[PDB]
Amino acid sequence: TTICGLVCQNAVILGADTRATEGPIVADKNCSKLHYISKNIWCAGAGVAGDLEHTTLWLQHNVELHRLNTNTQPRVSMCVSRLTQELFKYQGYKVCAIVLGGVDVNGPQLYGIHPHGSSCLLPFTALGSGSLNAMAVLEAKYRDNMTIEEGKNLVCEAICAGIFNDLGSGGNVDICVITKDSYQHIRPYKEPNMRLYHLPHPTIYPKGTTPILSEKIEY
Amino acid sequence: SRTTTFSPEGRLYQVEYALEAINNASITIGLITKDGVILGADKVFISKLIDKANNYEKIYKIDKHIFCGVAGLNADANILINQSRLYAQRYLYNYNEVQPVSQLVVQICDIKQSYTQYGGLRPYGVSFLIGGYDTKDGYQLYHTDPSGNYSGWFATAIGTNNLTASSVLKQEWKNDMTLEEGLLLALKTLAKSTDTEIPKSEKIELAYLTNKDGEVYQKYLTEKEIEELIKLYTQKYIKE
Amino acid sequence: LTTFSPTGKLVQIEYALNRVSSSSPALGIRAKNGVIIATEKKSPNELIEENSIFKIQQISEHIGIVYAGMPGDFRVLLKRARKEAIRYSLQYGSEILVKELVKIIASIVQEFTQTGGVRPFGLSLLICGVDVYGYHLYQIDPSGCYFNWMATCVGKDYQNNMSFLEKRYNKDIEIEDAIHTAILTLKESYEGVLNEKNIEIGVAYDNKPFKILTQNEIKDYLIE
Amino acid sequence: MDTLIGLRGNNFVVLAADTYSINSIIKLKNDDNTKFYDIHGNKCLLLGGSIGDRLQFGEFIRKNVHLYQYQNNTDMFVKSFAFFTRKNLAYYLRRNPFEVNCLIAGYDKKDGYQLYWCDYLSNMDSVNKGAHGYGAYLVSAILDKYYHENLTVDEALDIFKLCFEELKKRFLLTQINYELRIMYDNKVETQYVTV
Amino acid sequence: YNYNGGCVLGMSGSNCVAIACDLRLGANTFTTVSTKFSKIFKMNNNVYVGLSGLATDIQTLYEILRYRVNLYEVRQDAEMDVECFANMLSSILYSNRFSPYFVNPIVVGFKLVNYEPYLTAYDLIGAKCETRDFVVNGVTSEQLFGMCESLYVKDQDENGLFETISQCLLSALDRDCISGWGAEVLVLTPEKIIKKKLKARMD
Amino acid sequence: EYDRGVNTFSPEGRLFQVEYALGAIKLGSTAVGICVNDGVILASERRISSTLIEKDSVEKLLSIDDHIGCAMSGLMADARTLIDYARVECNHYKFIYNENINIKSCVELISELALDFSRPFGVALLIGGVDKNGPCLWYTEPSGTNTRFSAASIGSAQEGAELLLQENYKKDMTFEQAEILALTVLRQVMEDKLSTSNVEICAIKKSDQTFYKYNTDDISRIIDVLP
Amino acid sequence: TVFSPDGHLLQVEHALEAVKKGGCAVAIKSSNFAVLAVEKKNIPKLQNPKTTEKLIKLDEHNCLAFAGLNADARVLVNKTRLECQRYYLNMDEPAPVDYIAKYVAKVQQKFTHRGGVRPFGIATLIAGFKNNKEICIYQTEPSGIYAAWKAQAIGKNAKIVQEFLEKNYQENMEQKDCIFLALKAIFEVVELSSKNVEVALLTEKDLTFIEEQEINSMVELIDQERT
Amino acid sequence: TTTLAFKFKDGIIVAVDSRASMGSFISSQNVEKIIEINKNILGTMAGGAADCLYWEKYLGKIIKIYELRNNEKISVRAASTILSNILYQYKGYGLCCGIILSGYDHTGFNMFYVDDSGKKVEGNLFSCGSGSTYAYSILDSAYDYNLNLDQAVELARNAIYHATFRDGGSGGKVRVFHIHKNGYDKIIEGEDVFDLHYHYTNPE
Amino acid sequence: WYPYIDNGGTVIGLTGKDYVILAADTRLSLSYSIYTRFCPKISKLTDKCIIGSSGMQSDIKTLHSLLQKKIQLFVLEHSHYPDIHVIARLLCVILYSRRFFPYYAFNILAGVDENNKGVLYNYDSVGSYCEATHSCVGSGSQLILPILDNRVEQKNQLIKNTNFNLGDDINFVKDAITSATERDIYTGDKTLIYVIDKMGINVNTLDLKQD
Repeated sequence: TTICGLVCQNAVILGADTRATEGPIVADKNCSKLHYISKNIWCAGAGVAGDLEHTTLWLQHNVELHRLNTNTQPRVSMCVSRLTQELFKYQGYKVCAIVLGGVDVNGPQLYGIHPHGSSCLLPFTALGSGSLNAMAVLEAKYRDNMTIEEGKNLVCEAICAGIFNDLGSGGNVDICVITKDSYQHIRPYKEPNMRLYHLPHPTIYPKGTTPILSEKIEY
Repeated sequence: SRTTTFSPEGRLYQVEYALEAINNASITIGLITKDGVILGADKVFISKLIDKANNYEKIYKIDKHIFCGVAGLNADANILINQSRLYAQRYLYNYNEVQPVSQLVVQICDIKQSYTQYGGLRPYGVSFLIGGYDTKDGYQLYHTDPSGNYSGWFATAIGTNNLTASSVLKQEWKNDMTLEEGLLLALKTLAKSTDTEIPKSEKIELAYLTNKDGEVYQKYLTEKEIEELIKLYTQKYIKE
Repeated sequence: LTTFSPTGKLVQIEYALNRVSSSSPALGIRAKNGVIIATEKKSPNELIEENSIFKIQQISEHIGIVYAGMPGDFRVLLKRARKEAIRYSLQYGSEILVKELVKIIASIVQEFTQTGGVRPFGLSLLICGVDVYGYHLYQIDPSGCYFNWMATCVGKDYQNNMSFLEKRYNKDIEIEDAIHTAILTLKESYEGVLNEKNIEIGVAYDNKPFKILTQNEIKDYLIE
Repeated sequence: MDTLIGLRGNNFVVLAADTYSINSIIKLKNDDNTKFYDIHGNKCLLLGGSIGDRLQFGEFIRKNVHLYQYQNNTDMFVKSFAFFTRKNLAYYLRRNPFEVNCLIAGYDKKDGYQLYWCDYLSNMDSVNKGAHGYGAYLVSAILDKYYHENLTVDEALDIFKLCFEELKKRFLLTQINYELRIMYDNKVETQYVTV
Repeated sequence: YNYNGGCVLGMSGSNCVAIACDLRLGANTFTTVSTKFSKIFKMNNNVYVGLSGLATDIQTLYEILRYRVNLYEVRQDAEMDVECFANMLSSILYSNRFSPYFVNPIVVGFKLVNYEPYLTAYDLIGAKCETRDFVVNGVTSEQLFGMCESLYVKDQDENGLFETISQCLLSALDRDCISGWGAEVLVLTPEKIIKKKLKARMD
Repeated sequence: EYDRGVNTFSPEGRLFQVEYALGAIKLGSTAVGICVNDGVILASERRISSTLIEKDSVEKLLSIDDHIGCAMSGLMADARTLIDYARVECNHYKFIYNENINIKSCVELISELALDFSRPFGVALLIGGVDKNGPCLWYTEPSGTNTRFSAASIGSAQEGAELLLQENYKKDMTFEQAEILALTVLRQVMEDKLSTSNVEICAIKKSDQTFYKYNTDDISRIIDVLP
Repeated sequence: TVFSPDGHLLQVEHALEAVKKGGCAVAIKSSNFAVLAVEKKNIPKLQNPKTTEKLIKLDEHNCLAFAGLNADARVLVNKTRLECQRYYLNMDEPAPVDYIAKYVAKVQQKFTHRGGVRPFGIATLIAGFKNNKEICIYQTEPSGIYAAWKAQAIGKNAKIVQEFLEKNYQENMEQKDCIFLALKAIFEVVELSSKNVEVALLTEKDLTFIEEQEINSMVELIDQERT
Repeated sequence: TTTLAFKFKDGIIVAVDSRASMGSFISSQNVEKIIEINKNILGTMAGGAADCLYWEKYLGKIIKIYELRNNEKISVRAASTILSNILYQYKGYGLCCGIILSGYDHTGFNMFYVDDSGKKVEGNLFSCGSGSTYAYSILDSAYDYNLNLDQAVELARNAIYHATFRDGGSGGKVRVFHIHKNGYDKIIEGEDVFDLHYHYTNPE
Repeated sequence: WYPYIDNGGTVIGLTGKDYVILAADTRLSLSYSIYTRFCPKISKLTDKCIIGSSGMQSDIKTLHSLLQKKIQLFVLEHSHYPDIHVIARLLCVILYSRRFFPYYAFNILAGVDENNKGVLYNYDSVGSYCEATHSCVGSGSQLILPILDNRVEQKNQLIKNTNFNLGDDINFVKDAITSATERDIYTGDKTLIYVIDKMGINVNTLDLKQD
């Protein structure tokens, strides 16, 4: 669940892995941790995935409502200034490590919110279980004012470093660019090396020892 | 004055005007057959620019086996339907079974009775023919008023021109009525109430329950009533 | 406390209907590939900027609304309209249906009639938009009722304004062809003959998100 | 604790219970107690648990059903009665403990004789047999050996005599007295027997 | 909790989905009191929910979910698609955040002229685990994930899917002790539904 | 004419809504109570004109407690509400303090409930008892004026019984002295005969400190003395 | 609700007159039972059971036949049946008729004393059992007053039917004799239609109706008794 | 804290002790364990002293209201159902009490038992308190229900003496009240009973 | 934070025909160090009924002033000085008014109501009032109560000292409190022997062992 975030010369690139878990097993090999706050601002959070649902959808519509009240696009410091008002009252109830940021009237910001309520601006960060592995390769290859392609391979290596060097990670890696024009929901490096292919066994059709067949033909 | 005050005659004022306010509304017909209860309607036409094909505001749905034909203030009708749908569902949530209509009108006439007793608010200018099927006593057809004095029936014609349309059901109605014969029976009283001889078919709407052990409760399309309208031409179950 | 009357009709509601019968004309017409709406924007002078005062607002990415009465009430009902487009969007991840939305606003307007010490809404709404069951164009009455219209007007002198639509409307009209029959129902209906970018027109724009047509865009249709 | 043996036939429903009233871990306040909660509409509710909570819930659900049986002239359906008391138990769980165990039994023309089991929590389910308390661990098995279909009502009394006698021999607290609430053909007699 | 076990597994064939659940409602952990407690419900004619967990919430959440659906269902002539229904369960469970609703639901059904599989998982808090492939939740989710991993073809026939889900449940139920006897499988096609109750190990 | 509000005053310094109920208490059945040096004796009529009544369900002399008895007049439907309230606070007093409440402390609370500022209670009482300091008899009004009376009368015929007691009350009168006196004033203002059913006297003796309703048998020996 | 300048109540006397325009209902006490009677009307070939408009139950031993506003009885009965069962839950005894009547009278009184609430335009009569094996038919008015009776009648022109009942009311009667006395009260509905009178025989703490078969055997004898 | 109950052919003999302990120290010796709730119903405390003396006296407020609001004698069943329902509100509040109500209602000589959890159980031979199990054994050893008051009141003294000697909780003076058909009689204190001695040596 | 402490002290009650004797000690000892040697633990209410107590002073100055409020509110509403039977039932509900948080202060109610009738009410910290001819309450509860037990109730075969005059009995309470200061720690030095005769109360003091 390593989620990397950084800022390029004009946009912010996020990225994470699509593999949730329960502690000893794998939940699913594809669960897009990225989100859609609006057109010019995206979100990605770690921690418990249940509390992240009613913190993203709640923020998506509350920003959309505020976007329809005025006429301009929403600003990134308004939404972060609204989660803390709810996260403080749920200091031991709501727990989430959210990373979000997009283009607005100011530069491309990237805030990192803590479960207890702490939040501050950050030019590059990594949140999740294997966040330490993601921030490791990030601090060694982070130049200032890099191009979009210069940040695309960096966040790809930042997640790939958190894929092999961590247990609570895996699956594909999806990223997103949050430029002022539009967004991108690309899924590069979907590990197609294929070390070994499976062999599904389609069982034959004799019967399965069924005593009752209450078939119904409702339209 | 207000609804809280009485009158020297013993009657009321706000609930008396509401009883007259529904007399200036479109008619609705109720009818219990030997197969299932059926209902009638009259779409008042303000103009020819309504949809006239997908919707109709005179017959609604309360539950999967209870349905009413409203008649009166169309605005205030939507509140009771939004209030009866909750009671028809809160009974399911509390007793895991369908709600009998005899226990529904009591639950809904009390919400009208509660307005004509306190609060200082105006009553509900609405009255409707609510019917359904139940395992306790078969098909039923009740009828509420703005005061709350509900009563069971076999056929009712509230709205405009009640006394004339109700008299049609005093003779032409029979104890044994099939579904197709009941529809033709309720089709004439729906047409002669508006002083016409044939419905324009871009008018009146009908509904019917006829529980086939699953309570199908099918409504009617503008093309399905054409066959019913054509059958009225040959076999005329006249005014009388 | 808007009680009854011996004739069997609300008197405060009938008085409220007179207010919408003397305001700017609002007009909506549905089509087979979208719905259009229009409003005669009575510009009093050049001081009022057009991008501030509007008659076409949005409820979601697919719902358009039109006002026809008390301008001070053009915002309170909008706030509860957008709030209901969010409360439905929080639970149900999909979009809010027009029939599900109009039945709530009709219930909100209704509660301002039976409550004691309140005043009914002095406006008539025109909710339109793309739905998964086709297109829709509803009209909300200050009494609380709603109609499933096809083409209607609610402003001043609509008894004869609807007469243009009763004779110049077909069941299968495209959205581009319905624009000129709507402009004709505004310019050729009454005064306001100097229609030069003084009419707000919203469209469903054939299942795309709700688009508020700009002044120069309407100018292409204003030449006829 | 106490045993609440219930068995549903095809045309009858019998209920069994202990007529002991355990006060503390030592003394018995009274023999031949009252655990059943007879309802007018051919329904025999039977609770099991702490005497204090076993009493109030038995009366909160009896008058609340007799009230419903009078607000409409009809009688409450047995399928609706079982899911109603389950809702009240689930309602009385997030606030108060209510350590009770119940067996809901009744009869209605729409579905025949029914029987419903429950728990301390709301675990309502239609069954054919089953018991409660600590005595259920020695009687829920004997019922499976003598549960042929189409049981006559007189057969179940011999099953309980083959069941109560086992409780007198292999249970920690040998319950001697027992109360039976037979519900054969719209009649609810009480053939309470000892041993 | 590990009390009153049960499991629910949803499969997604080519154009027909299927669900299965056990039926052994246990009083205590190691007890059996009933073998006729189905854990799948007909929420609609195109929506089938499968609940698993404590019985104090399986029946309670089903009564709440029916009351919320049936109320919403009559406000439109058409039925309720799974898209708007799956998002509802994530709201009911989150509204009951610091509430004891111990359930792990499974929502299957056609997404809609066309027909899509649409399977979805959930947790005790309400995380919408979207999955266009097989899905499972319950107390025996550990012995079902790997079980439905090496025995799952992408697109299968209507009858072929039933054999896959049959061996997927009969092998896992015989490996666990609390999720006992009974397997009311439920294969469903856009025009026909099939309710088969397998003959599992009665131990 | 100022009658809309309930709390409006008058230019002459007077109330209005309270004064309306002042005439409403002059329509109930007559009653009379005498406070003697040995106790308190009450009396009332029994308008049971229709013989179909049970004759015991309708009573004019209820009991506030076992030591305080009282009469009623005016609105009988509202008189029971004040008596039910007095039966609570007097009994609530016994739960707090072990001694019986004093009438001076009880009539002051029965009058404060007639100060709802609903509507004022159109009822006048004749609360009497032997609580402490001998026996006392009080007479309340809807206006709240609590005047301790030695012998008063309330009812439709309270005017005639007023002057009769002024010409008959003596301080050294015992129970049997006033018992005949409690009936001679009833014999004057009565549209019937003082039988053994129309009169419902009861008294509170100072010895036992409790009230005892004089039944049909005991009143027959007192109504036949012919005052 | 306020007073009147002379002393009456315009909001109560109006409501008390509102019950006069309603179907008549007569009750009659006996030794160990109490048969009731009511006279209603229905439209022919429609409205099959009249949803049991009269003779409402409250418990296993407490019948109730109101008169007056048909729609205002539901709120009165539902606020009574709840109290009849709540008493059984707090005192573990089936509610006596003395408590129900004291509750129905307190319900109507709680509606006229308060402001902004329309009074219950309904006069009833409750027939049940006391704590001992006794039967006392009560009768409550919209003003709040209540009293037991041996026979009583309320509704349209209740004076002429209560006056007749005052003369030939015997002390103890037979089950059929007590019915004939109640069936001799068809002095309100002309021609004595069998489809109009409804009677119930409340006996041995178990209420039951009376079939129309034995009604015709008793309603036809009255026509052959006026000559 | 030993309490009794009999329910003979005549009234119900109620007998208690009067020792109010506190840990390992006797607080007093004159605590009246018999409270007259009404003229015909007399309760009996146990366990906590103030824990139920208030509620027993609180019942007197509710009972005296019904004796005046309905001018009739309330039943013992009604007086017992009140205490069982006003104790649920303080069920998990740490209170601890056991009351044995008894009296003469409209039918028979009813009797009830009321505890903290609400164990409203009627019967004929109740007993509650610390040294109550001993008294619940002497009675079952010799009980016949046809015992005349002259030979039955001695049983109440003997049932307490054998339950106040084998137990260290109860003690002090022994009270015994007999309910009549209209009121209740009285016998006040024994304080030292040598039912099995001749002044020779201590028994075991 | 435990909100229950014990300041220590004692109150001794005795009776007779027309006299009650209440005596206390004024040592307001804190946790383990004596703070002030003068803090009266008995306060008069009426002219014939006083009250003694021994718990923490937080629940004593409040309880004595709250009782003076509810007793002064009663005298000007009835114009009659309350007896002891009514004041005994008054503290029964005040102490039970805080059942969840009881007043950590046991009490003593002494006084005369009839012509003679020397009554003395004592109870625990929850509110179970019980009449008694003699009682002790406080830190020296377990040390003075058996001494007084050998004067009113008897165990001797010869019932010695049948008469009990106020003169000799006054010196007896001084003898008991002096016997408390030597064997108990919390027993104070300055004592207040309050004697309620038929006409009124006395403020007879005595200074004991300052130790």
